[PDB]
Amino acid sequence: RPGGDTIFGKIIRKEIPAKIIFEDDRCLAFHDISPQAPTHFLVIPKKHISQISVAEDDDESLLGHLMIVGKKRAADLGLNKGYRMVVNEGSDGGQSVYHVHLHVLGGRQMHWPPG
Amino acid sequence: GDTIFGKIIRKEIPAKIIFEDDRCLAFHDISPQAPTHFLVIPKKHISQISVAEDDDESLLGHLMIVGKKRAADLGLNKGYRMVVNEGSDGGQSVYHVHLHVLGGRQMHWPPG
Ligand SMILES: [Cl-]
Repeated sequence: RPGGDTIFGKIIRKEIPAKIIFEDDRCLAFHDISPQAPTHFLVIPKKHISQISVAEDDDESLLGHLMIVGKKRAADLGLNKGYRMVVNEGSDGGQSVYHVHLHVLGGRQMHWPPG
Repeated sequence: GDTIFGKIIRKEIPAKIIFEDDRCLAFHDISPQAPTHFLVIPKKHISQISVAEDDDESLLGHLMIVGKKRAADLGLNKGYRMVVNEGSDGGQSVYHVHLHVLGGRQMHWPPG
């Protein structure tokens, strides 16, 4: 099945419910069920890429699209004071699901370091 | 409005440069928050991700591909975290778009 069988692949195919914000032919934005900020959503490609460390050179446009969609959805959600975008890679990055995802967090002051 | 990152791109002040191409520059952060902490920045002056244009999409992806390749070159085989900060709530320190790449330790949750 297209997208794979991680929870994110299932969400892409409407097999597991999610609170969807935005969808286009390349990606999907939906709210994180364990939010770490007052607003916390994910932008994922529909194409299955397990982790950023294995993304291909020709995935540049798609990865950039995640960020453009993230910033547009953040504006649509009224995050007018700003936000933080995060991609986790692997164990040290805290990556929970092996399907590439961009976190977008806002609605409060984010702190430094970023974890 | 120019920034300190513009000065770094122009080679007017030093930084520990890791990689360069025709459209971006990667260099170690002067205030590292992990054993490895570097930045990938576009040479184009985009002040913040919120004003990035649609035509900038593949350039932004290029920052991430460069970041992941440099992370591998720097031995971050256990993983890493990529961060883009926007505005005051995001903690953005310089108004020139920059991708942070942090690793060499366990990164924690929440991410700030
Ligand atoms: Cl910053």
